[PDB]
Amino acid sequence: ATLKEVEMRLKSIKNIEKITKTMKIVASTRLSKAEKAKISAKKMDEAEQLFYKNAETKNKELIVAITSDKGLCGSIHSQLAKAVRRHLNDQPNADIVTIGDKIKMQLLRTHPNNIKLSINGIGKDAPTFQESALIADKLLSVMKAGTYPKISIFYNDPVSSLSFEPSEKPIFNAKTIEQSPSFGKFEIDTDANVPRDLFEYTLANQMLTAMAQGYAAEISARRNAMDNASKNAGDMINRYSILYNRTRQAVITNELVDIITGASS
Amino acid sequence: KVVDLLAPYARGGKIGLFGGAGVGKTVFIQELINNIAKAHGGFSVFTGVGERTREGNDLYREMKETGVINLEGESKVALVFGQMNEPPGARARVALTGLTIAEYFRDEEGQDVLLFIDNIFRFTQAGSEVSALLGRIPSAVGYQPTLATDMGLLQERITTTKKGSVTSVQAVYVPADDLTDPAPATTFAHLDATTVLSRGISELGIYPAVDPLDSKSRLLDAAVVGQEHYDVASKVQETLQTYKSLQDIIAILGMDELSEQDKLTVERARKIQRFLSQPFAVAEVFTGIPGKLVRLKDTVASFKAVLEGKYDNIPEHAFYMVGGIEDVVAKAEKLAA
Amino acid sequence: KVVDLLAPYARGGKIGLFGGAGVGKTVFIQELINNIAKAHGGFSVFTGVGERTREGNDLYREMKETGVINLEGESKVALVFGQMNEPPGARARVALTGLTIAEYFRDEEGQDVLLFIDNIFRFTQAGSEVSALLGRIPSAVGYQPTLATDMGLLQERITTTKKGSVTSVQAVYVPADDLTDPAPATTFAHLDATTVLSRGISELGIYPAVDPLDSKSRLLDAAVVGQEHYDVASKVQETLQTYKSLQDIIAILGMDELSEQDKLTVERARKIQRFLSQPFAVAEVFTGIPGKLVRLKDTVASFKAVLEGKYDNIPEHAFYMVGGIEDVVAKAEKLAA
Amino acid sequence: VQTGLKAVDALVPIGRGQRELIIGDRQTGKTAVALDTILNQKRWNNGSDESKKLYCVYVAVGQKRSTVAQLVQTLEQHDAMKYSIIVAATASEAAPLQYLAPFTAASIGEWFRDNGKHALIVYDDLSKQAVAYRQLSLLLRRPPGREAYPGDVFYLHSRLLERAAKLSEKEGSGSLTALPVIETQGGDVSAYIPTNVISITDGQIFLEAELFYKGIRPAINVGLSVSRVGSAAQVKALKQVAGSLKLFLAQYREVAAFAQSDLDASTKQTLVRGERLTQLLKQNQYSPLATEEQVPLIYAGVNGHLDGIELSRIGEFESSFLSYLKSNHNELLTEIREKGELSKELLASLKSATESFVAT
Amino acid sequence: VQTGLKAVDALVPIGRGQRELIIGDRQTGKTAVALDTILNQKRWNNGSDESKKLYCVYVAVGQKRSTVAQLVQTLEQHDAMKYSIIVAATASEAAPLQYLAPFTAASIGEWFRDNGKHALIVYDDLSKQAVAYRQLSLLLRRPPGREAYPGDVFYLHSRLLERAAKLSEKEGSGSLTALPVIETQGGDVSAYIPTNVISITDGQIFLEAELFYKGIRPAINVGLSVSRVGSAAQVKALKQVAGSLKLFLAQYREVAAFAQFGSDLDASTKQTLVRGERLTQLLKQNQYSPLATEEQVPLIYAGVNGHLDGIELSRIGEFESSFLSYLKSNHNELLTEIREKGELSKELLASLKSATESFVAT
Amino acid sequence: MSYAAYLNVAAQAIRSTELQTASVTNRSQTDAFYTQYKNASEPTPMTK
Amino acid sequence: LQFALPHETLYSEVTQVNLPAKSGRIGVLANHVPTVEQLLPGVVEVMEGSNSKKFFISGGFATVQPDSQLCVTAIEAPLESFSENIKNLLAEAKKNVSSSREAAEAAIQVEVLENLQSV
Ligand SMILES: Nc1ncnc2c1ncn2[C@@H]1O[C@H](COP(=O)(O)OP(=O)(O)NP(=O)(O)O)[C@@H](O)[C@H]1O
Ligand SMILES: Nc1ncnc2c1ncn2[C@@H]1O[C@H](COP(=O)(O)OP(=O)(O)NP(=O)(O)O)[C@@H](O)[C@H]1O
Ligand SMILES: Nc1ncnc2c1ncn2[C@@H]1O[C@H](COP(=O)(O)OP(=O)(O)NP(=O)(O)O)[C@@H](O)[C@H]1O
Ligand SMILES: Nc1ncnc2c1ncn2[C@@H]1O[C@H](COP(=O)(O)OP(=O)(O)NP(=O)(O)O)[C@@H](O)[C@H]1O
Ligand SMILES: [Mg+2]
Ligand SMILES: [Mg+2]
Ligand SMILES: [Mg+2]
Ligand SMILES: [Mg+2]
Repeated sequence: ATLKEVEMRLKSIKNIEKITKTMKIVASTRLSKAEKAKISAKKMDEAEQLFYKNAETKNKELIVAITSDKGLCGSIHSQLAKAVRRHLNDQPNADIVTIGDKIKMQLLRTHPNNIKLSINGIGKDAPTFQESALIADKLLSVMKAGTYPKISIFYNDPVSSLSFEPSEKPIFNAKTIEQSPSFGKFEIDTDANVPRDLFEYTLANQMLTAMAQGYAAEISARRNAMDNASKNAGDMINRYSILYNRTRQAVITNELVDIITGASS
Repeated sequence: KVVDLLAPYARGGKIGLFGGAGVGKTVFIQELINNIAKAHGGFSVFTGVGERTREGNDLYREMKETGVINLEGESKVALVFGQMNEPPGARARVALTGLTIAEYFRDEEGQDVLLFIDNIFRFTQAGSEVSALLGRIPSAVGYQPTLATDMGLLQERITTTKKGSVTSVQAVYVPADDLTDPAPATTFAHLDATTVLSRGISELGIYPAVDPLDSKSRLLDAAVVGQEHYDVASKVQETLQTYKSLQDIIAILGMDELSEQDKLTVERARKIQRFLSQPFAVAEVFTGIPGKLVRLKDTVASFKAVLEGKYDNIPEHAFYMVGGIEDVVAKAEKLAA
Repeated sequence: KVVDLLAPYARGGKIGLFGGAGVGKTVFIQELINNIAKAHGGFSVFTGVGERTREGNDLYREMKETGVINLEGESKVALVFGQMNEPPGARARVALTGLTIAEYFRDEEGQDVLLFIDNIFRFTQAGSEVSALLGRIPSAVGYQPTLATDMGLLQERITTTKKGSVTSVQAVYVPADDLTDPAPATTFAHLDATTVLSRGISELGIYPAVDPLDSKSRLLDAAVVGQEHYDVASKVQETLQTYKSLQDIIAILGMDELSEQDKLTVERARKIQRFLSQPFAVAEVFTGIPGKLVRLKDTVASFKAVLEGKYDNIPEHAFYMVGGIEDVVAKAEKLAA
Repeated sequence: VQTGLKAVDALVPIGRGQRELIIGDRQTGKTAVALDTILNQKRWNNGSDESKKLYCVYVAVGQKRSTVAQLVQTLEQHDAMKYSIIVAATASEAAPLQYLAPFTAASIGEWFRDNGKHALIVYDDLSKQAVAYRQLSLLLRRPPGREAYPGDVFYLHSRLLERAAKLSEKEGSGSLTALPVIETQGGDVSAYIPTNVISITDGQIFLEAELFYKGIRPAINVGLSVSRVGSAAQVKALKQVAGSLKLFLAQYREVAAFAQSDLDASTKQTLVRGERLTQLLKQNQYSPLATEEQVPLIYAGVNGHLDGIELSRIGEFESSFLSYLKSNHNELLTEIREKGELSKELLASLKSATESFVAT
Repeated sequence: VQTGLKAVDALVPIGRGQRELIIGDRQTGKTAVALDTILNQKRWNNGSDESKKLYCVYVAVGQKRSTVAQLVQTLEQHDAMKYSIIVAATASEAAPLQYLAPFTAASIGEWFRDNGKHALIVYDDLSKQAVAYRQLSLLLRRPPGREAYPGDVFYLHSRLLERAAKLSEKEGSGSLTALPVIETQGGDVSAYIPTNVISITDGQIFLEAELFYKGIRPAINVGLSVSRVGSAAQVKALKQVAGSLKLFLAQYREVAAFAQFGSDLDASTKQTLVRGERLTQLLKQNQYSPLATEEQVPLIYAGVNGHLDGIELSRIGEFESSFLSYLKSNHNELLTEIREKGELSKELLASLKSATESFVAT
Repeated sequence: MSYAAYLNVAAQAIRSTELQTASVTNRSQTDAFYTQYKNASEPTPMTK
Repeated sequence: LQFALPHETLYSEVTQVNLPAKSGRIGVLANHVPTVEQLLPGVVEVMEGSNSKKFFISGGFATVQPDSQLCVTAIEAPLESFSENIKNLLAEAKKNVSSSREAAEAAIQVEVLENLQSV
């Protein structure tokens, strides 16, 4: 509790509070940018999935986990990895592909030989279909996607700004699509692989929507978290400020005494 | 628990309680008198230096009631009192009177003597009170220049010798809550087990408000307590020390930014921490819960189980202010209803 | 490399080496003697003021083996010793003893001298140790009232004049690593060039421990070294200053969250940090690496090159503990093999 | 008092009779600021008009004689000696002399003050004068206080600096301006001496090695530097194109940490001025600028004619602008130098000449 | 001057003639380091080669008597008392005796140095000697220095500590080696006395409480500990396999500080983290167990060349003794060469290389 | 590219100096990487 | 309401939609048969009585609903007020790449490109 220390101690917190307050305001603008891509993706989810509402399609499991590589955003990855283990109880031997490292790191520790593929370099900018297609493609590629009895994507749904929600959604494959109760209503010409395509493109599209929602749920979290960091380092600064003045003060008195005593003699 | 497990006291050794004002050195000592002094048989010498006369009047009531002091019977203890109302000469001395009495019981009548001093700080504070008027140039923090050797003369007398054992507990006061003040700094090197009270820890409502990380004893050695008690100790400390290292990240970022292994340690350390708290019978008029005494073998097992995570699934609160591991499973069932 | 690039020493100048304990002052000063004191046509005095008798021992045995001394022929250096094994009065005057011998060659041999003092802080300290016994009230930080003028009264004799030139290298102990300690804080005003050794630097394995920003020399001015030299030297400084400024954002948000120019500035700053270290000959006992000496033009050219990116591909380790850019290429390949 | 330093003249304007304090840690640039003020007086001291000249008094306290020697050799190299006085109380001289020198030199200044003329006086430095006073007192065994200074160490410096003034018409209207130098230690403005002195002066020019290693020289912390006199002492023309300057650089200090990917065009812009503006206030040593040479650059800056230009070219910009303005617009420059104010016409003149150079 | 302390004999190797500070807070293990050093000399003192022997002088300054007792007992429990001399100025004795002890002691062991032999002086501890030297002066009324100490409290220690030296051949080659101890408060090394001695000695060993409680014992702080003699006083074999360890261990703290960002690691950082963690763990050591060089060497070699890197962290404990057990049993011919020769020849590196791999596959 | 992506090459040949103000120029640059994972240990890295 | 790109969603009431289906162009109308078809890389158009507005597209899916709502989904997309030399210089590099898995992607470009030329 020397003065030298307390000073620099108090500095590096001010310097932290700065960064955290920059973080918060930067997220505010970034959430505005990813707000419009969560309306333009959750609308294309409308036109797409409505066909599925009319021909009610009801579904070696493939779970795809979605987050990012970024920390500093509260329990985004922590509590998504938990709902993924909650569902990974009922099928201990279900394959996972993870998008974003923080989730991979989480599950890698608990179902370490479930995962077969992993993607990275994600939650930096807003996700685009270009990615959403390449991951869908590689899921078809190495992962043998269509040849799976069942596929479900796991993502963080954004309920408000302050709170998000771990969520799940079903992908259905070629066979499920043909076999759906009201498929008969739709005069889709059996003119060559037609349900296949619908699947291959509902895998990219569904995936996108999830990613858009996941990212915009994460940005909210990052914002809120960084926000509290600023409040705390704010309160810490206050404490150390008080401690600083004490030490200063005594440094003056103890220093002075040394002289007074030297002087009386 | 904290002592038994972490910094074991030694028979015929020198024990000291460090702490600032109102952390509980006095109540802690009364718990030690409670346990040891009853089933001890031999002679005790209690010395009130610079404390409250209330406290001394209370201790004289307390003994006549347990029967340690029997006005009409025999008696196991002796009372010497130079209390905080006394002039600095009185208080600069009264402890030497206590000591002389104990030294007789040790050397002449070859006895096991229990010797409680409270508070030994008040002897060195008195030394400074007079020192300038004695014409002396002061020393750092305005203490008598003789503070070390005047303590060495007194402390070096409170001792076991080839003619008789003495166990002594001394209450150490800590000016301004500063441990590096030259009075307590110099004390430490005179003790065999040192157990410190943190103000902060008491403000957590943890009692005894010991510092699990600052308390020491020469007796925590495998050659004495044995590999397991030795290891249950270290591992407990690593856990607590880690919690301590993270106090900053958790203060700003909170828990969500910790990794997985880190996260566990904290929840575990916070349990170990609460479990180190123990209801004291003497302090009953402050908890409300009738006090508990755990045993050494009892404590070690209990903690070992927690460190093997055999209780992770129990709300942190269960570990707070109860006896041994049995009491944890009890309170947790009570609350889970 | 770092001196001649950033804070170049002035012939006739005065040159202090600031450094807390064991950051490499004495080694540095010996590396200087190893180089300067051969190529020097004239005479040299070395003053040992309150250092380690054994350091002195080494020097006397090095001088013989470097040839600088020759006990059966011609010698180029005088040795004046007053180490810490000696009482304040002695430690307080032996600087002037040495300094006088220098003076005599300056003024009466009308020629070039090199005056080596290690360590000049002990002149001030020794002054300190008797001050009170001479009955003076202590000044601040318990230094004597005469600190300023006493240092003045010595330092001002160590000086190039019309009759001849002295060039002095004085190691300056910086107590408690505190530069604002009245003693060193005073010495700054006395020197033409200041080489500041830093614990932070040395802890990185970066020897010599020179702080590239806090080091200064009056001669770093275009008028003295040319524009290009001055521009390189300024840019190297801007680089490292930026890299220093960004170490907040690197800790907190990684290296990830950076502008591309920045990412490169950091890449270049790190490469540069290393190219400022260098194996001393003297310090072979420490690196087992052969002493490398670099020519001033070679310094500037290589830093120039580094700065314009004509080396962005080479790995960080290739710049560490090597001589000129030759050695960067040599190592780059030797390691990639 | 026109110092020639863009940053100082524009943002921390000094008046005659004022007491502006130069303050910073060692090796930040304190002497350089003073010395450029001194070097900049040739503009008038070589002229005829008395009321417009300014005589220099440099009080050297406890400096290495070789330093002083070189400070001499530097003013003679700029023909500034002819109107300067050096009172020298070097490192090695008896403490009384170091204690006395500033009062000694004070009385030298007042000669000019009392005689209807104007001097300016640089105290380099007061830190070391206080150290000297201390030596005397302790030895005389006068009783010590904070840091072992005598009670009247304040009274020491108050006496000194209160002597500086702008005298009234009845007194010949002469003046004495004060540039005390104060040396902080690790930046400590609470340090005993800096406290006293800061509370005597009319403001501070504040230096920082941080800004210095960044390459911003003069290394003036703008946010920390104030001149309590301020507005009242500024070439009306420079004050005309710079009421905006403290404004812009204030907001640039507040959005600074945003220099690290997704910023909105408003706070993007703020970072665009700031860098250029800061660049514009760098100034090599010994080259102080004439007012009529400052106001164009500060004009093109503030009114956004540099936002287009890249940040490295702001160097060669100034050189080429001014030499062009000299050849092709020497008349506007002349009006500024003579009128000291800017016509509604002169503002369109400069504007046009700028837009022409910026286009070219 | 082989201490048999892994951390010390690889990181801050101490030499016959050098002065080496042991500094840290109270209850950190300062005395323990000094003690474990003394105990070790058994290796050579029960021999007959007078010039390999190291006689110990332990100066007790301001210690309580029983604590000096508790200590001579342990020396005897280890048959270590036959080559030591304790000099005691306990807590209760006169300030003058306390102040004097180190000087008187320095002379007792100066006898050894002057007479062709090597002593080892442990000053436990100077902080108290200065407390007492302060006491003479304040009472003699000499006016005080900083923190009421006398003006030349530095001179006090400087003249003692300079008395340690390694004499020349002409003078009998005798050495005297000093391990002063110094107690800080609150980790502050910038307080008066520590500062004084820190700059007087040829390096320090910093012990730290934080390190201790998280399981590094000796709680040496590599970051801050130095021996300024350096490798000059290391055994050649130890030197050879300790190439760069101390710098590496620094880089390790580096990457472990960046780990706190908890942002994903690459194969380079995870790599050095795995090794640094195991190296850290490999230097932990129980009190009272100094190790022979040839026990140390193969351990260090196994760690450095990364044969330990695929082994559980809790199990490195058992690795150590299980390894040594096997090396004694089988490749004893190496262990005895390392010892006799002190230098790993190229083939000996081979045998050792083979020998380690062999065992790591259980 | 694919079918999944068919209309992301038909939209990225049909991407390639107008609308590309941020929006589309960035819709075209994706910075993803995949890596296959085997018995804990990986396989190798490659751009998406 | 129902005609979406992932970045930009477009339309809402309709009197006639023309689409470039899997097998040749088709036209949905006021009441039409519920159908799904892959949407080939070609032009499209909306109607609001007598209102002509044609877009290009990348391809995707159309889905006429039983409830009668038509849903059209594509990736990228005004007519000639959107996409000559921009096309030309690209067509060059396109054909070049074909002669090269990598050149297979260029095959996709030739057909998509050749189509756009007609507009
Ligand atoms: N073990 C405990 N259990 C419950 N309360 C405690 C305990 N120890 C201390 N306290 C509380 O803290 C207060 C002070 O305890 P006390 O034993 O008087 O401490 P002390 O440190 O000896 N104070 P003082 O003697 O005036 O410097 C009491 O009133 C108790 O309520
Ligand atoms: N504007 C500038 N441009 C370039 N160099 C400068 C400038 N100002 C100062 N310097 C240089 O920076 C160094 C510090 O300037 P200086 O005037 O010595 O500050 P100072 O406070 O007087 N240092 P000191 O008083 O000796 O502790 C000098 O060596 C100058 O050459
Ligand atoms: N390697 C070790 N392993 C376990 N315990 C150790 C080790 N080294 C020291 N200790 C213990 O830590 C306790 C205090 O150690 P010690 O060697 O006295 O340090 P210290 O700085 O001399 N303390 P002190 O001088 O009394 O303030 C002793 O009980 C030792 O048993
Ligand atoms: N160039 C270098 N290379 C490697 N190690 C160095 C170098 N310079 C210094 N050191 C290390 O630092 C230690 C101290 O060097 P030294 O020059 O004695 O420091 P110092 O600051 O002069 N000590 P002091 O005179 O008390 O202030 C040595 O033992 C070396 O290990
Ligand atoms: Mg009490
Ligand atoms: Mg040295
Ligand atoms: Mg200056
Ligand atoms: Mg000890």
